[PDB]
Amino acid sequence: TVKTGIAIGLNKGKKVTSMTPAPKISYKKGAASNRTKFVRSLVREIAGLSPYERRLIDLIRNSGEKRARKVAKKRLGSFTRAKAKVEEMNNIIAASRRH
Amino acid sequence: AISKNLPILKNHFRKHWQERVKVHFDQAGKKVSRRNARATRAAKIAPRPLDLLRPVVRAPTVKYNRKVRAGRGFTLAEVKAAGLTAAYARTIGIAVDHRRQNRNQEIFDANVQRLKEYQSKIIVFPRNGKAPEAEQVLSAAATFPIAQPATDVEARAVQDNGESAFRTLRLARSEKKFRGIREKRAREKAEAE
Amino acid sequence: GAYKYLEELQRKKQSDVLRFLQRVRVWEYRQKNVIHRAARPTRPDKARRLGYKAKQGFVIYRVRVRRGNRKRPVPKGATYGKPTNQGVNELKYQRSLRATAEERVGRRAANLRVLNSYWVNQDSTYKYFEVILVDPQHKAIRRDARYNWICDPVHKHREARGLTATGKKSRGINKGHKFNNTKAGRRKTWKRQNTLSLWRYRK
Amino acid sequence: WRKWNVKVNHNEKRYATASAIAATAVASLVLARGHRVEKIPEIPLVVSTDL
Amino acid sequence: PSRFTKTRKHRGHVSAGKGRIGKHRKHPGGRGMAGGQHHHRINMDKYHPGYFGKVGMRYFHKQQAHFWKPVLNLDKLWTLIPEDKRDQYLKSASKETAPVIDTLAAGYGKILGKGRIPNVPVIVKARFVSKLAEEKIRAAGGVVELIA
RNA sequence: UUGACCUCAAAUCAGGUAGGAGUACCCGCUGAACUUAAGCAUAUCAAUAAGCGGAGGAAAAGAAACCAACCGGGAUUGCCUUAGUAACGGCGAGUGAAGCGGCAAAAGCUCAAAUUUGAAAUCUGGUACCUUCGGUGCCCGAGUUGUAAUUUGGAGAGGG
RNA sequence: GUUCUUUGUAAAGUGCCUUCGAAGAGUCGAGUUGUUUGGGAAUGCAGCUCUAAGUGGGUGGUAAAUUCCAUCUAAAGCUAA
RNA sequence: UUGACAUUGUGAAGAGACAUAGUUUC
Ligand SMILES: [Mg+2]
Ligand SMILES: [Mg+2]
Ligand SMILES: [Mg+2]
Ligand SMILES: [Mg+2]
Ligand SMILES: [Mg+2]
Ligand SMILES: [Mg+2]
Ligand SMILES: [Mg+2]
Ligand SMILES: [Mg+2]
Ligand SMILES: [Mg+2]
Ligand SMILES: [Mg+2]
Ligand SMILES: [Mg+2]
Ligand SMILES: [Mg+2]
Ligand SMILES: [Mg+2]
Ligand SMILES: [Mg+2]
Ligand SMILES: [Mg+2]
Ligand SMILES: [Mg+2]
Ligand SMILES: [Mg+2]
Ligand SMILES: [Mg+2]
Ligand SMILES: [Mg+2]
Ligand SMILES: [Mg+2]
Ligand SMILES: [Mg+2]
Ligand SMILES: [Mg+2]
Ligand SMILES: [Mg+2]
Ligand SMILES: [Mg+2]
Ligand SMILES: [Mg+2]
Ligand SMILES: [Mg+2]
Ligand SMILES: [Mg+2]
Ligand SMILES: [Mg+2]
Ligand SMILES: [Mg+2]
Ligand SMILES: [Mg+2]
Ligand SMILES: [Mg+2]
Ligand SMILES: [Mg+2]
Ligand SMILES: [Mg+2]
Ligand SMILES: [Mg+2]
Ligand SMILES: [Mg+2]
Ligand SMILES: [Mg+2]
Ligand SMILES: [Mg+2]
Ligand SMILES: [Mg+2]
Ligand SMILES: [Mg+2]
Ligand SMILES: [Mg+2]
Ligand SMILES: [Mg+2]
Ligand SMILES: [Mg+2]
Ligand SMILES: [Mg+2]
Ligand SMILES: [Mg+2]
Ligand SMILES: [Mg+2]
Ligand SMILES: [Mg+2]
Ligand SMILES: [Mg+2]
Repeated sequence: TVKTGIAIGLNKGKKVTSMTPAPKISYKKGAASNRTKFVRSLVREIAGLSPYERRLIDLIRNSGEKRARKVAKKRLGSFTRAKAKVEEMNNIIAASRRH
Repeated sequence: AISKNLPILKNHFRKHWQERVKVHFDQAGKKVSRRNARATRAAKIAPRPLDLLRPVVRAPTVKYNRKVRAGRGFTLAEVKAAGLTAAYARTIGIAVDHRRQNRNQEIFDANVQRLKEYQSKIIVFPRNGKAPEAEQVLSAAATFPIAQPATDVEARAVQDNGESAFRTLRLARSEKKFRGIREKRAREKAEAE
Repeated sequence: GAYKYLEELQRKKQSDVLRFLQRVRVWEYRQKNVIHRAARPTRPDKARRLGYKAKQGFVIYRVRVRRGNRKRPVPKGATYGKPTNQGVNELKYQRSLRATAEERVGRRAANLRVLNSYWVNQDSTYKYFEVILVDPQHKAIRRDARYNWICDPVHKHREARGLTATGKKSRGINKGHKFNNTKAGRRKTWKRQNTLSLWRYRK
Repeated sequence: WRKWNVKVNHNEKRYATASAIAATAVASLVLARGHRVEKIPEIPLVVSTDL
Repeated sequence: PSRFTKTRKHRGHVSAGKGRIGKHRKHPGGRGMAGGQHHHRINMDKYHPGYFGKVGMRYFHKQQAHFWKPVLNLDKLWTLIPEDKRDQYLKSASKETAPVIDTLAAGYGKILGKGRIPNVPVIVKARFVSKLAEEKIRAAGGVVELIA
């Protein structure tokens, strides 16, 4: 950053010789891991797809990604998960029934 | 039920409020007990003081950051620089706060220095047995008063380059205000073919 | 270990392997009594992560609670009052099915202490639960510094007071701007904001 | 919850205690007050610290 | 105290000083602020014009603190220097050494310009300034240094 | 034929535990109307009374899926204040909290998810002895569908 | 304060290098109904339908798409004043 | 009372689309 040292404006605020702390591991609560990557990969090919997931990829191959998001947003919570879910499908497809 | 030129009141007394009246008839009582409590603790607590060493901290929000004020505990970094682990620092009557975070060196130094002064002015009786009687100072806080850092000098030369301060604020206000719009002209003019 | 596989597998409830499993088990349970002792967790990885332990002193109970809304008792729907209160049929119950389940085994094992409870299955009519319990008079438990807290009397019928996880959920106990009403404990924080504080030297 | 105690402004409270101290000299006042002080040396009456 | 009170005086007169005709009854006009728009409108418009209905913007979760910003006018300003020290600076009005006044440190957030300060140079440290304040300050050979 | 295991039973089986009471204060459920609005239905009374389940000497809450937007604070509880304010409201009668700041008190932590795998290292009980709120030996039993050690995000683990 | 057994070929703290770093699901979340709250395109709670991810997830008191930023680490648990 | 969703699974003929291979729907 660096603050401007005045009391309104863009990088508003008092100038302080600054420090940048050490990082909390509690900030990496999302991070993968080779262990969980491995497992999740494994479980998937055991249990396969699920009903709404089948409808997704077929909907992708037969109507495009935008119609898939729109559905998948309804199916899941929301547009952001739907984004992710469609992607995930796109990659079941590419990885498998392709290369 | 409305008359004269009176100010409109709002006395919220339409629930069974008489059932929830607290009179501190016990104000004098609690003071005593509070005091008795403290006298009893000072005893039990042997020569230790009644409180922990607390860090200096700049206060939050626009309204209070001119003031500095006792924080909770010292931060894993400050304790480290101060030459001790926190496991121990805790057994030595230093409060340590694993969630507070250093981002400001002035305060950081202040606190480490607070720990140095503390460490040097305390004395830690051996585990053993001997217990070499040494009498209690009751307040870590009284002993080591948190004070407001001096930010300038009383008097000093005048330097006027000319730029209105006022108009500087005006201008700064402005830049932020149109930061977004100008970024859209910057995008929109980049898309010129 | 296996437990990480169990965990992940169980997040695929609509998967072919899981819904076979689910349909069979839900038939079995419905044949058994509405409260019945369980031999063992059917979700060992779940139980485990909630406090379960394979030593004498831990009990598991399976229980059914009927689904749906709470039909307001009242004869013939008659409510006798203002119309805001004339409702009878979209009324929902503030505690949770899960909570009823803890409560009904709780009573069935008064000698026990409810620790926690997990969902296992449902159908149109019932939600099924496994409640994990502790025996506080069991010596295996009274020793063990980790669980003997449960042996204290302040934890008598924690399910009946909403002090189990479900209880604390519905009780609104969380930190933050979203929980002001319900957090120090709604009724208590109410009473607070409606107490009139008068000092000897009136302020 | 009737009001039993009463606030006086600290300063005025002093104005009074001060006043009352001032009238502990002023023999007429003392005399008029009960207080049998006709046959005392002088007023204020100051007695040895040894007391 | 009760002894000084007019009900003591009314004892023995029938109607407690509230009329034989029109009594003292429970709530004749209704309770509270009832009828504001009806039988109590003459008292409301006149005495409380403005009462009913709305103006401006709602502001959800307004935090007075955000807007903290006390004003100090030039009108004082020299007050924020201790007396002793003050007289010492008035005489010897000068660049090279002029007093520094942290007005934030005195807990004000804006200097405004009410009215005349002697020609002594001040160095004035503030979060905000009116145009005039900062003008009048320079006219004494001081400046405003913007802090935070 | 013999012996297991899983699951389910029985006993005046060996030892224990729950009930009821009290309920000022505490944790939940459930849940009014009189009343106020000068009428009245939303509102209000009130998340109140009555009904139900559950604790303790306090209960509950508690070491942040927090507050913030600052030069950032730092478990929870409570007092002073914020404030009759932001806000809600036939925007009517009415209602109505929070962050910051001062103060009382202070305190911190445990699991789950990990191969001990060169050695289930853990534990109920019976029993004989003892220096009996327990220890030791031995024997059934529990437990690998995981009892200990180890680690808890502030980290922390394995190698050097 | 005394005094007896040394618990150990036991246990714990710290510095550097390296490789790692497992972190709670019919939950979070969403729709809808109803209740509740100062909480306003919805403050909490519940029922039914849908139902996640791991550079993820929650919150950021005006709905939405886009792009960043800040800030914690839920769905398990104990604790005096 | 009427509809949708959930409880809800298995074959078969017939309609219906990527636009006359069979995943999917009545
Ligand atoms: Mg009141
Ligand atoms: Mg009333
Ligand atoms: Mg009292
Ligand atoms: Mg103290
Ligand atoms: Mg000793
Ligand atoms: Mg068993
Ligand atoms: Mg009724
Ligand atoms: Mg209603
Ligand atoms: Mg409220
Ligand atoms: Mg008064
Ligand atoms: Mg009076
Ligand atoms: Mg009198
Ligand atoms: Mg008289
Ligand atoms: Mg008279
Ligand atoms: Mg008379
Ligand atoms: Mg007369
Ligand atoms: Mg009169
Ligand atoms: Mg009369
Ligand atoms: Mg109004
Ligand atoms: Mg003035
Ligand atoms: Mg028997
Ligand atoms: Mg009872
Ligand atoms: Mg009610
Ligand atoms: Mg009444
Ligand atoms: Mg009325
Ligand atoms: Mg009337
Ligand atoms: Mg009427
Ligand atoms: Mg209501
Ligand atoms: Mg009652
Ligand atoms: Mg008792
Ligand atoms: Mg107490
Ligand atoms: Mg407690
Ligand atoms: Mg934590
Ligand atoms: Mg922070
Ligand atoms: Mg706090
Ligand atoms: Mg009003
Ligand atoms: Mg209310
Ligand atoms: Mg404070
Ligand atoms: Mg502790
Ligand atoms: Mg977690
Ligand atoms: Mg209700
Ligand atoms: Mg709602
Ligand atoms: Mg958004
Ligand atoms: Mg536990
Ligand atoms: Mg607790
Ligand atoms: Mg206790
Ligand atoms: Mg059925």
